[PDB]
Amino acid sequence: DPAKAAFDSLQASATEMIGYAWAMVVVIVGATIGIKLFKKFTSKAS
Amino acid sequence: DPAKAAFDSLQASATEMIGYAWAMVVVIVGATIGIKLFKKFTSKAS
Repeated sequence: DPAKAAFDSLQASATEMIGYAWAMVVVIVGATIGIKLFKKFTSKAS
Repeated sequence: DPAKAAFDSLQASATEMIGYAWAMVVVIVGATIGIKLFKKFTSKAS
């Protein structure tokens, strides 16, 4: 009874945090791959 | 015996009292174990 409510609130907080994490990852990985492709295509085009 | 009546009343009181004590212990122990398990499972799940 008091414990069910507690667990429910914890799960909700964790769901929001996973949401923020996905947002950050996208921006960092975007940059990394961007730079990689730039270096690659510039050199092949000569 | 002058004392026979006295002993019977003691017997009766003791029976009732044992009854009350069992009720209290259940409630206290319920709480204690409840809190313990909450702390344990929350941390393992995280």
